[PDB]
Parts: sequence; structure tokens; C-alpha cells
Amino acid sequence: GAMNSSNYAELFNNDIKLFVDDTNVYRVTVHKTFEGNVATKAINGCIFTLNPKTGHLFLKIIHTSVWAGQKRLSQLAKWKTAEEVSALVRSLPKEEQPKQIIVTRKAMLDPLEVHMLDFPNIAIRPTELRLPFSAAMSIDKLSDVVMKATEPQMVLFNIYDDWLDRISSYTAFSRLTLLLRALKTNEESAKMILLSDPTITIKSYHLWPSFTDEQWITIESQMRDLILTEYGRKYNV
Amino acid sequence: MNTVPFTSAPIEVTIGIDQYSFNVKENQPFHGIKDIPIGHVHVIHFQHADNSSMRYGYWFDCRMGNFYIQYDPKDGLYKMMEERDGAKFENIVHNFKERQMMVSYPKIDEDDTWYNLTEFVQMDKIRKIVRKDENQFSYVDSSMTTVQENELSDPAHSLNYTVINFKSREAIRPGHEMEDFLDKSYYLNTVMLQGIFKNSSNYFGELQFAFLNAMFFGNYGSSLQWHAMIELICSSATVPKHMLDKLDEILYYQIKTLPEQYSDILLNERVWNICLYSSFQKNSLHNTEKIMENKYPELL
Ligand SMILES: CCN1CCN(c2ccc(N)cc2)CC1
Repeated sequence: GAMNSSNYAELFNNDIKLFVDDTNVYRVTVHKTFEGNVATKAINGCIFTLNPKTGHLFLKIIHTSVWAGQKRLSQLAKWKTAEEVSALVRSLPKEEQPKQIIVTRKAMLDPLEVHMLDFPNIAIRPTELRLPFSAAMSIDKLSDVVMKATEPQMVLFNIYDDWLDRISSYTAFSRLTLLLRALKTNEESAKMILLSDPTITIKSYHLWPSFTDEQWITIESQMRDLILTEYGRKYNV
Repeated sequence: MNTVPFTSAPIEVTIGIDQYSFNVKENQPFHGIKDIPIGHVHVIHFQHADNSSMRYGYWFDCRMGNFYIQYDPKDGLYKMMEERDGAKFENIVHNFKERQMMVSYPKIDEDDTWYNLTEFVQMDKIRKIVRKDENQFSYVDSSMTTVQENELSDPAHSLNYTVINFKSREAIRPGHEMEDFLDKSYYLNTVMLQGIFKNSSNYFGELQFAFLNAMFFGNYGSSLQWHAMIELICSSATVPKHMLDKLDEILYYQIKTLPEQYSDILLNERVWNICLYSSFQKNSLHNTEKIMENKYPELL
């Protein structure tokens, strides 16, 4: 059934599962034409497919050429997502295939179910959580590889860097969702928080800075502050 | 004209014959129904006055034998039976008619309703949906489940309607996932019409039979099949023009005959709003859209 606050620790059990977020698959800029009409220009996008237990991220880059000559692109984007997720599963060894796929938007349920008819034993599930994965393109290294791609490409990341060496996957996912919620609510401030101290660097093979345990507590507190603030600045409270 | 005699009427019962019905009192001198039109299937159906639960009945075609009704006090229902002795049967009927103990099938001459509701319905196809090979007639009741309902529990007592499932490998060609799900013409024309039903007349016959079982017996399973078969056509961009014109006539007469007070449980707002206003065929069902909008504008 639907994933929510009640069955939240199920994410960190030992059944393989993937989140699929399609919010950055079809991306456009809207602009004026010489005649004063409006038109869109697509830019590169990505499917965000995440194992929340391990941090493994399958980032399928969606090159703008896939939209050439196509109609109803917002609908096609959902089916393209489902096609690519289905191809990913088929490419994995049987023992690495997920037992559940959780989509962050309910409009992905029918496209993914139809593409996965060959896999009747993989459950396709929605969620009532309002997860902040759209903010994945605020991670500088992820945005960079998407915008530089000249062709369709899959790039593998661990979105938790090395955190699992020191913390549980429950705690890692909570940190990730806090960082992404912050970046979604006020990207400039969030990014200032994460980089203010030039002595803390991002390793070449990492996405986030190399914070000590104590510095992560400070960071995490600054992100909570930011999120509550903006929630006042927004609702005047 | 044909006759279905009754041995007796020992329990108070409402008796239906096609779209007609009448009340028989306990131990009333009722000995059956005469003047039944030859050339059509018919259904004779029953609701006991004490247990409105279980509507039940029998589909039959008088050209296929001499049939009569006899109450069984052990099984507690009116049963159809075949009389093989033709002279015994003619003798029985003639005496009951002479004593005027039969009701007349009360057809208005102008009235084509029953033809229009059963145009494509054939006894031979009914008997493949309702498997009871030793009888020439078919029993149906309110509680019988369909083969597809039993996949989601007695197989001999099921309605073996053709299974339609829009998220199934049969419906979806590998590599045409989006195309086939959003435009079901492949599934309608190749899988179902060419492959399974062979022609549109058999498709329409099952659709009409499903509707009639839903209406007369409150069979929910028949209702799901009826809605599924409409939706498969309406969700196909490519449908033969003659099929669409005929479907509009079929559905018009079904909506016309439906009891106004049963639309609450017999009509599915989703399928109808989709079919009439969003689907490929939203502009192809003029007669059906007009009666639906004047008779059931609430649903829409
Ligand atoms: C107002 C509640 N409606 C829910 C849908 N509707 C329905 C009718 C027929 C079938 N097969 C399935 C559903 C009953 C009325």
C-alpha cells in the first residue's frame, strides 16, 4: 500500500527497495518568441532512483534529444521514466532487483505498473510523504553531470558519501531529507550554510563536505533553523 | 408463439419474463406464460415474496425444446425443466389455455425493446458463458461470480465471461507500453475481435448478455463485464464505423430500459464520464449521450 509516517522504518529493512522521482525528467525554460508568443526550450533532465538503505543512486540523465519531434511531453516523460526504470531492473542480477519500487508521484503508478508487467512480484507503491527529491538538482556535482551530458547516460553515485561508516541508514536518510528540504526551501541560504567554512572540503569522490560528527550536528541545526524561518517569512509567524 | 407452462405456483413470487413482471400469490391458480415470441432468446426470472434475496432465472430459446417450470420444495425454488414427450406437452398446454390459466406475453406491436436489447445474444454463446451442458437453458442468479472475480470460488457455478484486463500482458505489446495503454485499438481489434470473439456480433452479444444479467439479477460481476466492454471500445482510437454506430444504438436502449431507481448501483460514473466526454469516442455516441444527459444528468 501507500508509504507514510506509520510504516517509515520499512525503508531500512533488508528487502531491496528503490524510490523513483520523476520531477526533474522533463525540464524547460519558458521564453518569448520574436512574434511575442511564448515557447519552451527543454534542458537536460534526470531520473532520480535511490536505494534508501544503501545510498546507491542510479541517476539516468535524460538528454533533450529524446524529446525531439514528440508531442505531449509531460505525459511522455512519465512513460520514459517507467521505460528507463524497467530497463534498469532488467539489467540488474536477480538478487539485486528490488522487491518494491516507491514512486514519489502517483501519476507514475500506471506507467511503471504497465512497464513492469513482466515482474508481477515487484510491488509498485505510492507514498504520502512529501519527499524533497526534486532538490537533487541543487547538489552541484549532480547538476553538473546532467547539464554537461551530450547523450543519454547513467551515472552511479552514493548520495550518503561515507556516512554509513559512522551512522545508520535511518539517520543518513533523515540527514539527506533535511539537507534536501533546506535546499528546496531556500537554496541560497542552504548552500551558504554548507560551505561557509572554507576549511571543510568536499572530497573528489563525494557530494557533500567532510564534516565531523560534531559539525554535522551544527549543520543539521542550522538547516532546521533555515526551514522554520522560511516557514515564518512565508507564513509571517 | 410459444408457451412455458407452470406445474403450479406454491409460493408467492414475482415472476419476470424479459422486461415484464407480474405478482403471483401463494397457491394462486397460475399455470404459465403463453404467446411468447419465437425468434428471440428469453429470460424467465423470479423473486420470492419472502426472501427478496437471490433473484434467479433461466435463459432459454423456445426453438430449442419444450420447457416448463415446476417448484421444488426441497431446493426451495422454481426450476426450469425440459419435457421430451412432445404430445404430453402439447396436451398440457392446450388444457391450460382452454382453462385460461396463463398470462399472455404482453408485447405492444410497435415495441422493439426486447429485440433491441438481445439483437446479438445467442443461446449457444450463453451456454458457453454459463456451463451446464446437460440442459438447453441456463440458470443465472444474483450471487454468481465471474471467472475474473475468482482470480482475485466454485468453478461450475461461475459466469465465464471473456476476461478483459487493461494492465495485462495480453493487452500490452512489449515495446508499445504507452501506445497500447493509452490507445487500446490493438487489444480491441487484434486480440479480442480478430482473436477471441472472431467478429463484432459475438462481442456485442456478450456485452448485451452481461447488461441483462446486471439489470435483471443485480449481478455485480455482469456489471463489471458490461462496463469493461464499453470502456475497451471507447478507449480505442481506431474502431470500425459500423461498430460505433451499432454500439450507440445498443447503449441507447440499455439506458432507456434501466430502472431509474437502479442507476445508483448499476451505472459507474467513471466509465460513463470517460466514455462520453474524454475518450476517443466522446463524439461518436450521439444517441447514448443525449439519453444519458436527459435521464441521468446527476451521474455526470
Ligand atoms: C456513487 C458510487 N458509485 C461507484 C461506482 N458504481 C459502479 C457501478 C457499476 C460497477 N460495475 C462498478 C461501480 C456504483 C456507484
